[PDB]
Amino acid sequence: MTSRRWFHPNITGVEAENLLLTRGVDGSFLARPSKSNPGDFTLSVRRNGAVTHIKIQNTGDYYDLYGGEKFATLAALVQYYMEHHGQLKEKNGDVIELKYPLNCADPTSERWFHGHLSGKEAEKLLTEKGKHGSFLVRESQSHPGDFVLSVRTGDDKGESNDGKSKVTHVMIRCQELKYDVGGGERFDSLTDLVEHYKKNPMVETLGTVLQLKQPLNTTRINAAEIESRVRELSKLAEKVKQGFWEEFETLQQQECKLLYSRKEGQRQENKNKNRYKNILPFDHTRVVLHDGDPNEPVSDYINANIIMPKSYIATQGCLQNTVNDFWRMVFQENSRVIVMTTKEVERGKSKCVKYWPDEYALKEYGVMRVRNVKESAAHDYTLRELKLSKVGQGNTERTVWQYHFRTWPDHGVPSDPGGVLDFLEEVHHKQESIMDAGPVVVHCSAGIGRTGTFIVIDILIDIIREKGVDCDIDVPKTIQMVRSQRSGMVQTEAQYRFIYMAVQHYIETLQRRIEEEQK
Ligand SMILES: CC1(C)CC(Nc2nc(-c3cccc(-c4ccccc4)c3)cs2)CC(C)(C)N1
Repeated sequence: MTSRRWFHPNITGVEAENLLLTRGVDGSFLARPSKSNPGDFTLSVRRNGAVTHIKIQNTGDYYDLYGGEKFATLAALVQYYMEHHGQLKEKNGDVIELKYPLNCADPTSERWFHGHLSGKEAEKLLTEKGKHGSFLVRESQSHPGDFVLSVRTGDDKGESNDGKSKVTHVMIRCQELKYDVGGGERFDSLTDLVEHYKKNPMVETLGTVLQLKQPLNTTRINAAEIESRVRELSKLAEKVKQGFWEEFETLQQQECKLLYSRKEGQRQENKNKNRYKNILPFDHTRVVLHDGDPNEPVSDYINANIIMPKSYIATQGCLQNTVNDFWRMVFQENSRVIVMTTKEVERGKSKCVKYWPDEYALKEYGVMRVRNVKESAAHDYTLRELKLSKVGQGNTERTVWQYHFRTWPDHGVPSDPGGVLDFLEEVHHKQESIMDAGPVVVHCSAGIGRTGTFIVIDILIDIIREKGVDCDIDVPKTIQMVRSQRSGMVQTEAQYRFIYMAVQHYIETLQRRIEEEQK
């Protein structure tokens, strides 16, 4: 039960209207990218004979539901309003019920789908970029409107030598919407067909089994060849599409495989310790404070997750009652660099309180004591030299360098990654200059959007700055890997496209630098 089938990637506002009136009943719902606004998201629900279109906005921080609450993943929004029946109201006071997710048949958001592809090209990818169990679903060439499942069965590992590895093509005839292997069960979508034979593998005479283990891998590219990959993901034709949009929606369709328990944040005692009540840290990667023996009640909770591929800490904008716990986290984790990707107040709404003292001032935050030594005022950011110590104790003073990015737009992402790339280059060198410094504390508003976008860009650069330009990078796998440690890292497609532009702009400077060193 993942299932995210209730999300239709390529759907009109009128098609969703008809889809609920004919194939749905009262309570049936679906989520769709809003036509009206490229950042908006509409939740269409059949409500008393008619359809109600509730919209969800996402600027790069969270999914904000109108007349509802904010969430990290569009799936946890559905998980919330399906297990909480009386919270989605029209107000008027009439409740809107999410009871029956209406599934979709479009396979374009699946990793194993390939769109246009041919047998030789499909077989070439299965032996070059393949492995035992690798499978793909392409468009049929000869018989139109059908599909061809191409699965590789190998030597076990399947590399070196030849003769005992094999690629088996399978015909998938499509007739009156349904799909089949020319016999047996007829499925409603390629997913229902693929998911079925991933659990009931096809077997032919002489007893060979076509294990649909893992899909292929169009994603992992060499870091030097990114300027040609960004060129492919930029051509637009939506039979599809914007390459960034088709790739990102595939990454979104894998998000409910990361519905890990965040119950330590759902406790009543930690209710007001979260800036946003439904955006919570994973229990298995949360930062656990160690106040010690109470000192009632000590408490160990903070909305922060450890990010480890140099490690990171992705936290929230400090609340009034969490400034004390924040500086406890910086002390125990031995953190020395803080990345703040939000202004003190943006668009009139406060997203983070001032947790640092004014310049040349000393302030006590409970057990911790912070001195603001200096404030450097570059453009795009501000560096604050801070000394963190423990009140009533010696040999606890450490210098914490807070980097406060100030020029991130209120709506969307910047237009030039040079500011972020230069900002991260100074942040990385300051971090590496301190021996055995703790993880890098990155935060913003909710701590998933800009906070996740900054970290993923830094993770890809750390790989490139070390291993060089001839190394393999994989952005969706990098996004997904961080999303398994904090729910909803990298929010919007705009932030996702910016991560490609940042790595691209970073490779050019490296190549230009190397060439200039050769005059
Ligand atoms: C075939 C092609 C071009 C790429 C297909 N494959 C993709 N896979 C991903 C993806 C997303 C999250 C994680 C991973 C991943 C990669 C390697 C190992 C584990 C997970 C891949 C993004 S696009 C998807 C579509 C249908 C859009 N077309």
